[PDB]
Amino acid sequence: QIFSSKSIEKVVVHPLVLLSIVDHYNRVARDTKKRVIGVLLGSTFKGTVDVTNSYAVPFEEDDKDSSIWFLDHNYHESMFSMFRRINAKEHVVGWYSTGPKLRENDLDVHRLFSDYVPNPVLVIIDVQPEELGIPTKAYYAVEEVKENATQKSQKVFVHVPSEIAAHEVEEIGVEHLLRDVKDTTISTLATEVTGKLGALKGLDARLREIRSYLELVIQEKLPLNHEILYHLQDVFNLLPNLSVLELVKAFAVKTNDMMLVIYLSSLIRSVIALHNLINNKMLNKE
Amino acid sequence: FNRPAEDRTIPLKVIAERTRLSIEDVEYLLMKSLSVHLIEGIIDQMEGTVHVSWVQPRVLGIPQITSLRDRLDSWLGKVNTALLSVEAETPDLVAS
Amino acid sequence: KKFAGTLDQGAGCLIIFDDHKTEDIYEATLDTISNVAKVVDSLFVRSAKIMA
Amino acid sequence: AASLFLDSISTFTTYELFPYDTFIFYTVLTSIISLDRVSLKQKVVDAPEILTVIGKIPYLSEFLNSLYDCQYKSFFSAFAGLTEQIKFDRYLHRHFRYYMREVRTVVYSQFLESYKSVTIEAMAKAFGVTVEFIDLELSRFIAAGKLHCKIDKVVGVLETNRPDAKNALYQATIKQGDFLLNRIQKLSRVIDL
Amino acid sequence: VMDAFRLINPQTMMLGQEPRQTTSNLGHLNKPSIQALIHGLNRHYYSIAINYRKNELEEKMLLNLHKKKWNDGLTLKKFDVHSKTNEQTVQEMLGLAIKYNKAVQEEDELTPEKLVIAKVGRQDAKKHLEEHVSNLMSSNIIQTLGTMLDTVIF
Amino acid sequence: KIAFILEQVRLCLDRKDYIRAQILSRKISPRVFDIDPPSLPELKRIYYELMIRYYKHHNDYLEICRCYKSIYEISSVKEDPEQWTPILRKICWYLALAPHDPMQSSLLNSTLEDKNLFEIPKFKSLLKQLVTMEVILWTVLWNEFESEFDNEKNLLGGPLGEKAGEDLKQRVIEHNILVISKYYSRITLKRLSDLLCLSLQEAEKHLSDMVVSKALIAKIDRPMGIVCFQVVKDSNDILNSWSMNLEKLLDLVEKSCHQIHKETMVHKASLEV
Repeated sequence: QIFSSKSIEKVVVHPLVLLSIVDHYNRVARDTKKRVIGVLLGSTFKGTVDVTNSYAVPFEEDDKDSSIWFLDHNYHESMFSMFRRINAKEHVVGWYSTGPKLRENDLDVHRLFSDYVPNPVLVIIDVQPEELGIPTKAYYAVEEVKENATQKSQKVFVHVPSEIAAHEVEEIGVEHLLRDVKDTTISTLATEVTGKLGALKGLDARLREIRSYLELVIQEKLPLNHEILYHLQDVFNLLPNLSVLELVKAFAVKTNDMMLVIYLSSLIRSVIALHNLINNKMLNKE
Repeated sequence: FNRPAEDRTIPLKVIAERTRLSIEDVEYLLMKSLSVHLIEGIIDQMEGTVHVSWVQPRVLGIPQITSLRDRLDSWLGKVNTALLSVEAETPDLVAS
Repeated sequence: KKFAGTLDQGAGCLIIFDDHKTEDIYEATLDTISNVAKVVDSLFVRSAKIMA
Repeated sequence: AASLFLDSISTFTTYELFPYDTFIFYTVLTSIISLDRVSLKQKVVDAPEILTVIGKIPYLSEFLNSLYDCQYKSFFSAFAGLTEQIKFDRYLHRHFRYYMREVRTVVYSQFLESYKSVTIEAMAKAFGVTVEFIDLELSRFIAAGKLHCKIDKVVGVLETNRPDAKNALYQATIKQGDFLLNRIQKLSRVIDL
Repeated sequence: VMDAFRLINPQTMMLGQEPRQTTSNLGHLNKPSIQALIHGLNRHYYSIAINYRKNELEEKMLLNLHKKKWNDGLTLKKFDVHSKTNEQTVQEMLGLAIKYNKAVQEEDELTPEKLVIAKVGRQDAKKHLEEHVSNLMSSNIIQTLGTMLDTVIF
Repeated sequence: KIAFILEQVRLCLDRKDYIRAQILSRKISPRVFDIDPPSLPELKRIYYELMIRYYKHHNDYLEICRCYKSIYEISSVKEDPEQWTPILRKICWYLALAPHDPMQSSLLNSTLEDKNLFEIPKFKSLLKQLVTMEVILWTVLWNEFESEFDNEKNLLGGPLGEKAGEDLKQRVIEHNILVISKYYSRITLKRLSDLLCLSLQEAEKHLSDMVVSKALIAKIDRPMGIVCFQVVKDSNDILNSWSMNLEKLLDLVEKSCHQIHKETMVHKASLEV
């Protein structure tokens, strides 16, 4: 009964936020490897963080001393007041980071920021995404009490699902921006086959990465957090036997049924297409 | 734990010899360690076999890491042959 | 032909053996047969038209 | 044919069919093929209609009820009478050979579905005489792909099985799928030159 | 729907002079709104042609927005529900087929296309047939891909 | 009004006119007592006390169990042990005396959660032994609780009933058999007769009723003495589980999927100092 702080179930990240963050990175870090930081504004409902608006909050971090990081609260609270005046519905929800990876001082940023929100969310956005997927990864700090006595309670960032949805107005603007590229005529299969194939490129590469890390453990360079190795062993344990015989007949039956339904569909399309071809011959002769 | 997940059926006899313990009492122990939420599974008396849906995940070392190395290389090869089959099938079919 | 059941000649062996599986497939074949019959109807009619 | 069975139950006697008993008997020869015995309990309601009309018929009353009363041996005796009458009758004489071979296979499998396996020398003295007559007849129907059982020969027994309604239901689909594609492929060659 | 406007100096208007000099035809590309023509366009003010400056990184992130989760192709439909949808759609194809057979048969030599557009058999048996076969094929065959690419890789 | 109709149902029960007693007791909607202001909490007390007697005639161990909770929920009873002490004890049996039911299963769950049942550890074992999916050998449980059962003959409410000992004998059978089916799919009737401490015919009979009662789906092969507890799965029933397993495997790896780079992300940062 101690965890009275509503756990953050999911975070919804909308385009305007990403566009603002990208423009911030460009203006502040087009030609430097410095990261740009800011504050996330919105409303939290039923464990879901609606990240509606965000604004630039200038950031420095010494290229020599990562522990040192120039961000200040004057403009922060000034903008809280000013934006809340503009839109009283919104309130601060988190602080965003523009980069591929976390840094240790992200923890102290989260600590300082939680004074403004009891449950703040850290969102890492890769301004130059190379991977095929959502460019946002959500985090919230959890005080994990390790079973080892010699270490004090350490705050560890725990991943939360992050999703991208666009309001009707944002959806309208996005399509208006994406007409020169986007595809709506794709028959659903092309999309689904592409997604499955991309997923296969994902899982097999993930297995290869685990294998690389296992060879690493063999050499004796990197150990592993008991929990994640536990998870890999769990995945292997839940492996169903693909050589299950009655299960094989189950495959055969479903395959026959589905493919003969497809056979129905092909027959009916034959009917209609031949009908229309004959009508075309009629219209051509007349 | 020693057995893979593909052979979570085990005769009650082998359980007895490993446990040196009687058929009735082996079954007693099985239903007890299935009841405590320690395990989840089914047991078939006709042939006297135990279908456990009971598998755990922890406690292993460098040798199991190398074994998973071999297994991951194997499944990388399997994915490779699947992808190569797809890529060899595509040219005659996407060019239409 | 009520509830399933069928004892052996004298060995006591019921032959009740069945499953419940309404199949899209049979209705599907009926659809195809009717539609193809009407396709042939249209073909013959419009062929009569071309020869005219 | 069985459709107009109830239709004849309610119709009338025209110049063509002045004898109601004759129209009544006609609606019975097609019913014993078209419907099974839950519908033959519907046909026993038709047999209360027969106590009304086929009660004047000693032949057809004995012929229909012998299938229902499981009087298997006397069933063939009047079946020989009807099939001979079916030959000399108009409009059944195009298909009199198709009738009895469907009535044989309906009289066989009704008895055989009533056991996992009965010996082949029991059906002589109770169902129809001639052991080797039963032998050559059951051999040509299992080979015809119907009458789901499997006969043994030298331990002198007939064994049945039970298949699902999947393989046999798949069989009639692949006939019609080939037949309709035979129709449309031949059509599309004829039109457009 | 957005537009930009700036005012036309009333002194220039009273002089009868054209408020601006046009060396380029871009300003006339967009036909003005007859409302604006009612609301004083080109008498008190004028429109300004609008274009959009777009950064390439903004376009990459914008494209990323509509990218579905790569796992969504993995989320296979429950076999029972999928089969029931197949069943229902097959029965719908039966109904549309019989309706369409009547429609093709009832069609007379003087078939009125205008009347058919206003009212056709079951809305339009052909169109529903086509859409239903398309959706049925798509659903069945995507389920196909899903189940079996899982079979290979899992 | 309520007191008068309560005297009425009391007299009807004394006359053994149970049908009229039910027809009248249905009139009193329990909501009238729950209206915040013999007095109501005492009128409360007798109300269920009468129905317990009425239901006690019908062997409705299920409903009788709910009666005592409401007697239990009396603040005055809750406050002083001398009343909630025996009544919770009585609650322990009626839950056990009630047959296996979904509402019965849930009320056990609520009953275990109570702070009070901790003070009654020995009977807490029962409600745990029946909640926890333990196959209970009858002898080990009964021998201890023959004495505690007999003691209830002297407590408020009268004896639990002569038939209760034999009727309780079923719930452990019902309790174990549910565990059996869940941990046994195909059990030898011999071994079931063994594991049910009963004969083959009784062991089979306790099963035959349960498929008759729909309490479990199973099939006995007396010619083989084989009890198969598994519903005949259609290929789709087989498959539905299969892809469901994989969809988890896909999700499982997809959880291990992101779990691996993150450590690469966290670890490589630790190597940057």
